[PDB]
Amino acid sequence: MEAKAVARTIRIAPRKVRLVLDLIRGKNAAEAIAILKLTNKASSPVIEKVLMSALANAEHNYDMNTDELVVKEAYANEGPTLKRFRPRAQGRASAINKRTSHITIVVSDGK
Amino acid sequence: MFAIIETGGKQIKVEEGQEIFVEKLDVNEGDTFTFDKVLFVGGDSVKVGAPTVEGATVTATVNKQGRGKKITVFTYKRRKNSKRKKGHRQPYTKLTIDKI
Amino acid sequence: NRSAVSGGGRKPWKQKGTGRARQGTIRAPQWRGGGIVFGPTPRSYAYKMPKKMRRLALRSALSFKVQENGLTVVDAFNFEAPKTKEFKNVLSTLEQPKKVLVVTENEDVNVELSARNIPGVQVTTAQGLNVLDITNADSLVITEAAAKKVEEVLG
Amino acid sequence: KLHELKPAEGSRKERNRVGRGVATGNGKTSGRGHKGQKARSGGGVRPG
Amino acid sequence: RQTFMANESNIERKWYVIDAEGQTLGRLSSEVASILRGKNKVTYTPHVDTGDYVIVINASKIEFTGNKETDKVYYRHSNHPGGIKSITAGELRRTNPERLIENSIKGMLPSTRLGEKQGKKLFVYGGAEHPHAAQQPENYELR
Amino acid sequence: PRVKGGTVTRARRKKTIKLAKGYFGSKHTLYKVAKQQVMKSGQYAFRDRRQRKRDFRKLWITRINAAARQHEMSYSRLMNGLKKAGIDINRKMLSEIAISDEKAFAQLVTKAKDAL
Amino acid sequence: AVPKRRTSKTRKNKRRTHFKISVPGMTECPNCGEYKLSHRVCKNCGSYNG
RNA sequence: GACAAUGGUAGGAGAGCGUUCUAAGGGCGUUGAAGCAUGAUCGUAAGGACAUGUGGAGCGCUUAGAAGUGAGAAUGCCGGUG
RNA sequence: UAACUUGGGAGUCAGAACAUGGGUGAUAAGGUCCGUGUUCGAAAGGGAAACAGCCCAGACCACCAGCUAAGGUCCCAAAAU
RNA sequence: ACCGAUAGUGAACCAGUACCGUGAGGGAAAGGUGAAAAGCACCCCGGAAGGGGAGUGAAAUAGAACCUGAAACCGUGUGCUUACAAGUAGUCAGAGCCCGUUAAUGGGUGAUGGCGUGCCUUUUGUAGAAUGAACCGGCGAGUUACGAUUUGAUGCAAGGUU
Repeated sequence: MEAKAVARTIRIAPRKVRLVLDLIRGKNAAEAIAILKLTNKASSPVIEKVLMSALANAEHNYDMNTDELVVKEAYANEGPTLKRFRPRAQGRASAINKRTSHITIVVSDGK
Repeated sequence: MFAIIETGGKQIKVEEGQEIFVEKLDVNEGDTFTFDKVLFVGGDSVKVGAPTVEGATVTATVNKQGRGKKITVFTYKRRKNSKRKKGHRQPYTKLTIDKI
Repeated sequence: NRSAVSGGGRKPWKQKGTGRARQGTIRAPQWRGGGIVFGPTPRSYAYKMPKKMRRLALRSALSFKVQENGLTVVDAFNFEAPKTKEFKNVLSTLEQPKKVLVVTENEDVNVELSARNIPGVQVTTAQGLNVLDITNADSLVITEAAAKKVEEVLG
Repeated sequence: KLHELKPAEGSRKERNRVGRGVATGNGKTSGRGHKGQKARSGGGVRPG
Repeated sequence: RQTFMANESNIERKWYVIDAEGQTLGRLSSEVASILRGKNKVTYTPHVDTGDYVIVINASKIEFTGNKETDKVYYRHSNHPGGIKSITAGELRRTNPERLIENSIKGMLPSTRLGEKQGKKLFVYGGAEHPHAAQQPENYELR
Repeated sequence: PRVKGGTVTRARRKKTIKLAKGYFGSKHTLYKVAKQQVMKSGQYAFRDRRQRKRDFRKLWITRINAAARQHEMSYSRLMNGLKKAGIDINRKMLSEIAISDEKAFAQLVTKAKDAL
Repeated sequence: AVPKRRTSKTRKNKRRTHFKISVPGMTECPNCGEYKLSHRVCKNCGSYNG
């Protein structure tokens, strides 16, 4: 079939996460662990979690071989933002957007 | 082997077994209509072209009678609050060509 | 309106020198939560017309029933106490359509009560004939006495 | 016949309702012309 | 309704060659821009190029009427401030005749993509020679 | 009563957003540029229906002229001879004789010369 | 200065063409078996062997 | 039939469309109402239907009546997002 | 084919260019102020390259029909090398 | 023939409250799971949050952020197309390629050719380098009362009317 995992309302701006997700999209899932494990970026650990969960949804509760698995569809959507404030000078105030993201990964076996 | 006829204020080049869309004739569905105004005939075997030709007039079926797609005529004047929208659907009849 | 909505009475910012539009109070029409510009006023709708036209209309409303077979005279009813069973039975044994106007001479107790539970039966007296309710119905039930009342009254 | 009701012919009109678009005729300036004293709300030389 | 339109599948293109000896620049350029643009075919359609492939030879033998040998300056600006350069039809009929001819004819074609692609149908050569022998160049003459 | 009408605004704004699909970028998404582009589109269409009768005319004349010059005639003298000979086909629109049946076009050219 | 005119979301995505980030440049460890980062020490199991 | 007219701002005149509620009439609706989305439908325009998904409980049609009755501009107001 | 009277409802009171008769200015001004006509205003279409006011001409709608007006006919660009 | 959550009281909800001000004083925002909490036992990934199953339920894309769920905006994939071109972004003509409808002179895309300087306001005159609007959605401007007049309609008519 096609297994998927989701991480809803992660506290990272989604267009910082799309950077990392544009690396693992379409890779043999045996690579994608190591790729996410070796890169500088910060959105990589909280995607390693989601990937390993979507791969532990393949062996368990379905029955798939987790060598035969490519990362078919990874992506990230916007969540609810936390709008804060930052005092500029002279009485001004500038809004801040602590944005979130929903990280969705779907691994398949090509069958 | 074609013929040039004139039906609705417009010449038309026609051959044997051709569909034509002409403006709204006065004939009904199915009943055959024979064009009398022929301006040219020829193509392959004869060549008669004249101020007009008496004979071999096109015998053609009257296949369908309907209304074309709706154009929406719109025109406006800028900075002057003056716009106008009409709709239009041009009636036509389609004929099949039997004989020349 | 602007006067009645609570608050207001302070200019939210200077007339000049801020980037924003010049605004008078927080309770103007366009402001969310503002006063309403025009709209519902507490008022009345009743008017009148000449008396002759009243009598003319109330006679048209009955000539229409006589044009049709809406009218059907009967005698004074008889009841000891109000009961809707016999009343519905009488109404059904007279080929009457659903809504009948039961016009009695004077106000009656043994008829109003046994009639006013039914869906479409309206009892009324010659003192209370209505252009609305003659035409609402399509079947009259008057008594042999109230009819003379109305012809003596109506012109 | 309380569901077929026709008033006399010529006895009722719509009210003119200005300020509802250019097609009605009285849309933008609502019949008042352009700038002036007779184009303001409440603005009008008193009678006589 | 019915009116013919030429396609990429429908169009055939012939080659022509024409001596410029004894010719005037403009009087040749007009009759050649017509052939390039392809409006002597019967199947002329505006949107596709039904034109032909024209070869011009003996471009060192064109003529100029009146005092154009020294007048009739060609100007061109390099887009640098003060970068305007000047030449004359005399100093170009002998120095680079196959650009004289090119400019004269290419100012006569419309300035669009189809016109840009139609201008490169023109192959201009001084002297009576040309490398386009494998094309079966047909011999045209003006009128 | 209070007429809090909000179902009709959306409906006509949809009907005008959907009349501009295929337009570059924001022109097919936002009501206030899509509406302007639909107005301009209707105006251009009104104008172009008039010009489409003027463009094909010049096209037909171009091609009839290209055909007649092969027989060594102008367009002008061809049409003069035609109008003078009585032979009065829709000679511009029927630039199809020149392509389809070329021998009949030689026919017409010879009649045109005979009228001179 | 201020932008005179907002950036169309086509020009935004054109400017963001080169904002992609590159692969880590990794290899397979000849001892760990798992992946290492070339010229670095295997985080997973042990030595560097160089 | 025949003939005439049919550019148009300020402005005058006329005929209509649609929303909300009411009266009367006559319907539809868990075998699926409004609403939303999709379409290549119908009318001269405002507009109307139909099929299809989603939705899960009210809605239309006829004739009249009554209006907080129609939004693209007010450095409008409020919210959301670029 | 209008004219007039009686009534209901108005908007308008910043006009412009060109041609012609003048004042003022310097026989300056796309100046300014009057008479006279037209066009724009409130007018789209063809021509004057583009160009409210110049020339032709007044759009009910549709047609891949014809005759023409100003203006044109070597190529751009329809039609006379 | 009143509102129905930007409406109706400022306040449908712990509202004269957060909050703002030395003070007098100003003052919001905030409703809706389901018929019934039956509010997700147990397993798996994970530090947890969050998920995927199994369940409850008529329905879980009804999971307490809980009816429907639009637009802006942000994404993922693909059918046509685009790296010699001077673009108020469209309209008319049109090859090619790709599909197949409220079945009708079909829908998508668009090589190339013609024409073409947004809208509103104010002006003699604005493509205007004059104004206004980032976008989207909701709210937002000739009304009511009592009098005068003029018109049409109706009832009577030297009477008419409360």
